[PDB]
This record gives sequence, structure tokens and C-alpha cells, in this order.
Amino acid sequence: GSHSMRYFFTSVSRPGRGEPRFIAVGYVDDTQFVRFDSDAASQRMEPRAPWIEQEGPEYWDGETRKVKAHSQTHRVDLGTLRGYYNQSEAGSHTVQRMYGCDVGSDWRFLRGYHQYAYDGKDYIALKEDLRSWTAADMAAQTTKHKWEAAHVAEQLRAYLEGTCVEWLRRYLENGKETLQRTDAPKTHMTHHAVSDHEATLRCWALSFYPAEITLTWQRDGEDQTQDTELVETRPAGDGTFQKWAAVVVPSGQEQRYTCHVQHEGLPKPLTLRWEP
Amino acid sequence: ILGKFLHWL
Amino acid sequence: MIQRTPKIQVYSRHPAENGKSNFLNCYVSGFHPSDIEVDLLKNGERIEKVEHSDLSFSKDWSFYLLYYTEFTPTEKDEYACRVNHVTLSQPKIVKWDRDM
Repeated sequence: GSHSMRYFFTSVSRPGRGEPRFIAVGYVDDTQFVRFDSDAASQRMEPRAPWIEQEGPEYWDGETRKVKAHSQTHRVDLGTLRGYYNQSEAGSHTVQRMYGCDVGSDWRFLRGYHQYAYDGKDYIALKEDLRSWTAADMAAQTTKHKWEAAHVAEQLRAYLEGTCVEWLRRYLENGKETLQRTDAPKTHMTHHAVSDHEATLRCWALSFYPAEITLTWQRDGEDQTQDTELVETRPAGDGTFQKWAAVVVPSGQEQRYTCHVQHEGLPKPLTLRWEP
Repeated sequence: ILGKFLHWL
Repeated sequence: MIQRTPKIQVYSRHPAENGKSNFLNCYVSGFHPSDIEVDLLKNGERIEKVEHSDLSFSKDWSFYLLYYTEFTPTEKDEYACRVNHVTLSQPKIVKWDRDM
């Protein structure tokens, strides 16, 4: 069904020694396809997925011009925010930006986003209407007023509804074979005796894509979240993902518990049991 | 593709 | 300004079998700010050739990074991940468990 394209940007000041670290990264769905790092020798936007290598020199030149511009605005934003919040030059701060669009299974525009954060706290965000801004505090309200007069929302709407989508489609058609694949998780269960009176059952999902997944445990067919543990979905280093879910149970009662796994590649979900 | 964005906070 | 201490996972890319080449991974996530030191260890010693994903972040603005390196698990060799961050008053070492 749905797909997304997402660009993320991070600048970090370095009070001591020169200009800020700038790192930018682009994704479609859960696949990184592009990157820039102000500290790398190349000083160029670099490919990070095979299917983007096809694109021609004009493309990489254009993208490079623009990431550099983005980093410049961040460079000045750091100074601007030190002013707004009245902070010293001592101490390192962080500006972050993300933007992108979503499309549905029909590949029509579904939703757009554009947000900033200062030191890990929401600063300003475009609202779902793409006309209006959410501004955290006096500082962010200053920015909001600046942007209202400079017609930034219009600039963003035009990108998010048009360009963002047209290029998302283009990407999904080149390297169709990586981005429109679904790899159903390979699954299995393990058992470990915790103590004399109990045991943990751990339910595994491996080698799957995309990352969205749901692992659920039941007892006698009733949803259980008491005495369960989930781990954050994590990358195997090869384009796929991993997750496990564990529950601790009285020993001798393993048969009463089942693990249910839901994923795009499993239209009918799996259930697993401890085979003694 | 990146937005053609010259925006300052 | 807020600070979130990293979560850490240590694991292999494929299920481990002694004597089969694999990849050892250290995923650090949910942390802020971005500066972080991560080493992979073998028997307590730092492994010099380790690669890492490019810095990215989640919906809550917290960062994540993947560090990795080729390896071959064995009966007795011990691999771990050591991490430092402003949030930690001393490096945190997480040993690799074949089954987490």
C-alpha cells in the first residue's frame, strides 16, 4: 500500500573549532538512498542505494548545490537561536529538520510534513493543512511570523504535493526490485529457564522488510502484555530488520502461550508455540 | 529529491 | 535542552554458527545529543575496522546508529560493545549473547 520519502538533517555547533557538523540523509520507506556529511572529503551528495546510481551528473550536481544551501541555513539558524534563547557561545547545540511526503497504494498524495527541533525539542512544525504553523514558544513564534511574510508555507506545499510525490514514484519504479519487495519474517521460538518456578519464551522475527511489524503474546487465546518484553526493531546490516518478544511464564505451562506475528508479507498472520 | 529551500529560523 | 541515554543492542546479522563468517552489530538508539563513542571489543580489546551507518533520527528526534564489522563466532571468543555518551558517567559495556 503506502510509501514515504523522508529527508533528515542534523547540524551541531562546535564552540571550539570552526563550522558545525552537518549530516543529511534521505530515505524512501525504510531504505536510505542518499547522504551528505560536511566532514567528508568528497563535499558531495553521495549514493547509498544501488538504484540511485543511475541518475545523471546534473542530478548529483543539483542535489549537492541544495544540501550545501540547507547546511548554510542551519549554520545561521544556530546563531539565530542562541540569540532568541539568549545562550552563550559556550556549549554545543543541535538543530534538526525533517520533511517528506506519503502516498497511498494508488500512489496519490496522502500527507506532508516539515518540522524543526532545537536541542531535541519540537521547535516549529507545518500543520497537516500545509497552510499554517505550530509554534512552541516566543522564539518559534518569531520564526513563524518571518515565514508567514516570506511565503514559506506556499514554497513547501508546492514541493510536498508535487515534486516530492513525482520523485517518490520515479524512485519506486527504478529499483522496483528492492523497494516494492516484501520479505516476510523468518520466525522461531526459544526457551530459557529463568528460575525453578518460571521460564522465558522468546519469539523471533528475522530478515524482514519493511520494518513495520507486530509481535503479540497470548495466554489461552487472550491478549497479554503483563510480564512481556519487546525490543526496539533493529537493522540487520543488509537491508532487513529483526525483532523479538519475550514473556515469562510459570514452568510447565508453556503450551498455553502463543506468539502472533503480523507483517505486510504475511497477509494471514503466523502463530507460534513452544514445541517440546 | 530535495526541496529548493532557502529558509531561515 | 534534553538528554536521552542510548539504548544498546548487540547481535549478529545472521544466526550464529561457530566457524561461519557473519557480522557483529551494535545498534545504539533513542539518544540525544548526537555525539557518541562506540567500540566493538573482542576479548576486551578494541577492534580497529568497524563501519557505521550515517546519523539519522526517529519521530521523537532521538538518534540511532549502527556500528558493525565482519566476524566469525567461536566456542570461547567473547565479543562486546562499549559505549560512551554525556548521559553516562562511565562507558557501558554490553556483552554479546547468541540469543539476546
